Amino acid sequence: TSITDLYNEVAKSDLGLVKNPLVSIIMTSHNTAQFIEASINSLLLQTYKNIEIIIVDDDSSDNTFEIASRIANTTSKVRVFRLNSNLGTYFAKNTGILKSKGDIIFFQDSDDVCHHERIERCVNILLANKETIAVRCAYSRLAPETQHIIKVNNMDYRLGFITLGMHRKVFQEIGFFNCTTKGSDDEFFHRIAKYYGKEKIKNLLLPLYYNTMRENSLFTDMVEWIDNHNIIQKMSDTRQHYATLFQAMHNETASHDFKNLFQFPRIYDALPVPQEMSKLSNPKIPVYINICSIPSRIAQLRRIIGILKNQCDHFHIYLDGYVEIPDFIKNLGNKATVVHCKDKDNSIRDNGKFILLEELIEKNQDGYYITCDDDIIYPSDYINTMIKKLNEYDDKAVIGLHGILFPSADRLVYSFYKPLEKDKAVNVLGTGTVSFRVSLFNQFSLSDFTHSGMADIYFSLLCKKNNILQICISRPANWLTEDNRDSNDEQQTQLIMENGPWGYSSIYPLVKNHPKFTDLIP
Ligand SMILES: O=c1ccn([C@@H]2O[C@H](COP(=O)(O)OP(=O)(O)O)[C@@H](O)[C@H]2O)c(=O)[nH]1
Ligand SMILES: O=c1ccn([C@@H]2O[C@H](COP(=O)(O)OP(=O)(O)O)[C@@H](O)[C@H]2O)c(=O)[nH]1
Ligand SMILES: [Mn+2]
Ligand SMILES: [Mn+2]
Ligand code: NA
Ligand code: NA
Ligand code: NA
Repeated sequence: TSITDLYNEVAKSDLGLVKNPLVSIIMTSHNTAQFIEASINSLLLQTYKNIEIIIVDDDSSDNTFEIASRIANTTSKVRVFRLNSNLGTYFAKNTGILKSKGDIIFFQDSDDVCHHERIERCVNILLANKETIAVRCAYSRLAPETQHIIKVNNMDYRLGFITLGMHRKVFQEIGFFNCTTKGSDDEFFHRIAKYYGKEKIKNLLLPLYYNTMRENSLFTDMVEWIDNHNIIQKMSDTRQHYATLFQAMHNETASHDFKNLFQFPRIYDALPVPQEMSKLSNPKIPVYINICSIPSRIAQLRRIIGILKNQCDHFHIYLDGYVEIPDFIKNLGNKATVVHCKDKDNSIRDNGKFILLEELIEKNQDGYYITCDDDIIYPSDYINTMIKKLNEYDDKAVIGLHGILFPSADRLVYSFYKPLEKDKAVNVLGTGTVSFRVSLFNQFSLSDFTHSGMADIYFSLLCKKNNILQICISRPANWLTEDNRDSNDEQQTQLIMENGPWGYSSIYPLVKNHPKFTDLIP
């Protein structure tokens, strides 16, 4: 049995052909450069014309993202994004959902292809009854050399989870995919069934999706080969433990609670799983995000709070000159400490990013201390990637994106929105992009930041006087981006020149004395 027999099966059936909302197909990729163009091509060939194709590359080390970026330049139907650390297909999926604009959401993996009528037929079945919330069709495993069918538990094709399509409102009503490495398509399907009722999912029993069979893929811990055209598929022990867990959770949790249990972005495991099942950063100390904001940027601050609010344990928000506290701030509740300054005479401006740091050190409380600015668009993977990078240096250094190397025309600037191919030590980090572990510092007085408006310089001096390196970390182009939206260096100079030495002369002693720091310099 071959892919041709599957196509013959579809051509004998009129299911879904008699009838246009925008459909978003979400694709994730991890080191699939050999396959991804054929995958995308099968989607561009859909008979259903009103599509967009959303690609999220999960930090591939091959040139997968180069290829996807090229294709996006050949057609406006394809939009591509890259995560700056490996977080797993469900994190990448959820990121793609946030980027998507369609009213109806389908999926396709970057190593597969599908039938040119998959979206048309599934959409028409989905929309046949207004009570239907989702649809799915059948898949087959295909040997990529011969395109012969690999039967799964004695069936040429069977209903799957990758073939699900559903109304966009599902994610706002029941939350997002659980951010594991595997098994969460099964959980999400059962979450839909639990919340909406299993009859509100329609099955289209046609072989319209073709799963490539390849070594070391996610599902191969389930596979027993019987012969060249037959496998048995059975949950592994860790997969079964996860299923037993989420099945109990579905029975123990009110269905209107799913939305809160499975928020996205996130940094902590929603369900307890072993390390093989999660790539989340799962910090073992709290995460503290600190931000200052002026009222001209209230629209930017809304977007920032919305993307960051579930990437931390607690906000410190210094509102400088806002008249009233925005609803999106008050809705944080006691998750935020809001300092509201009304008199510009009392304002400390950007020094407000470091109010909490003094409090934590005074209380001997540790944490990941994050400083942000209200004119930057932060990505969904931001905090997970930053903590992973701190951990890569055993939390011994400060990291950031916006970096400056001194010897003002001779300064080298590593703008946070431009690419950087490897980590590099620098002299000053922009404090809208900094992350570090609090307990690097055993004493700190914010009053030492005498003048406002120069927090990057003062923070750099705090690092230098404590023999702490500042690392400008690698990232793709536009991982972060600016949204300034239309919103006298005499003290800086005096402070810079009075606090020599700079350049590589302040860096090289630190770099030379620790084997994990050696590649940070030419
Ligand atoms: O860390 C990872 C591993 C996999 N994938 C993607 O997740 C999808 C499903 O993985 P796979 O093809 O291995 O699944 P299987 O064929 O085993 O069901 C594919 O687009 C993979 O490239 C990903 O984004 N991140
Ligand atoms: O009077 C001011 C000026 C700036 N800021 C905040 O300080 C940070 C840095 O401001 P800006 O983006 O203007 O600095 P730049 O990026 O130009 O160095 C931002 O979060 C601003 O909201 C503030 O609270 N008060
Ligand atoms: Mn696959
Ligand atoms: Mn700025
Ligand atoms: Na590779
Ligand atoms: Na199941
Ligand atoms: Na983890």
